[PDB]
Amino acid sequence: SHMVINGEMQFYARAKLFYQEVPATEEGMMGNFIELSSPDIQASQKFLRKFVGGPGRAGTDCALDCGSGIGRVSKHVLLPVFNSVELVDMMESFLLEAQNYLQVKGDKVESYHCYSLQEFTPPFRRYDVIWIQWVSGHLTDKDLLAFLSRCRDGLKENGIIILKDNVAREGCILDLSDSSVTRDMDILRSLIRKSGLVVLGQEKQDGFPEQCIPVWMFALH
Amino acid sequence: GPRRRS
Ligand SMILES: Nc1ncnc2c1ncn2[C@@H]1O[C@H](CSCC[C@H](N)C(=O)O)[C@@H](O)[C@H]1O
Repeated sequence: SHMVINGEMQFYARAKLFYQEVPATEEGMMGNFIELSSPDIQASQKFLRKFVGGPGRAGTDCALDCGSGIGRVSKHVLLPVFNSVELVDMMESFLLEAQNYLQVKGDKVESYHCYSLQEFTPPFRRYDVIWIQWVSGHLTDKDLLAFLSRCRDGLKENGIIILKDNVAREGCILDLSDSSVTRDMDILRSLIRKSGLVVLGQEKQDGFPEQCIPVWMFALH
Repeated sequence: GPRRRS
């Protein structure tokens, strides 16, 4: 780990108290940048398409949505592509609301896993795609390293991990109010490397305002 | 989600 956190219990407890007050809505998941949900989803669809479907590329039977919240990414990115999707999130309230939010698309959701990711083992060799969006910043370096390694073991043959998150331009940003660390490129790539993953592709998110931290998508295996 | 510059 680049940064050790002494007090991981207090760190993760504060994130829980934060998300208890987050509305279980698409706007709530977006943190009142609801206007960025559409360009986010449109870019995610195209990036997914690059790495899914075809010889050697990832299959389309099963995906895992990590830090799913109520399932915004499942609803508009994953469920239109995969035969079945599973959600994992630490907030039971978000997972329960996902059943209402997903409407008919929720009929293809096989499981709602209520776990914190640093305490979660993605089922062995089960997934064609594991999607990790806007939650990696909540894991400490040690825990993200470990979680990425376990995600790799959750992949079927030719499967991939897609990581989509804020990447600070320079250095990192520790946010004590929601227990998150926004990493820079060098830190994140180092952790990706040390987990045993290789970058199959990367893409900067377009259509976001300049006053936002950049967002990047990475395809890994 | 998205976050403002610091
Ligand atoms: N340690 C942890 N383990 C599992 N989920 C966590 C977590 N820390 C935060 N979360 C969850 O991460 C989500 C971040 S909000 C983003 C949700 C979704 N990825 C989307 O893009 O719309 C919340 O649902 C929150 O409960």
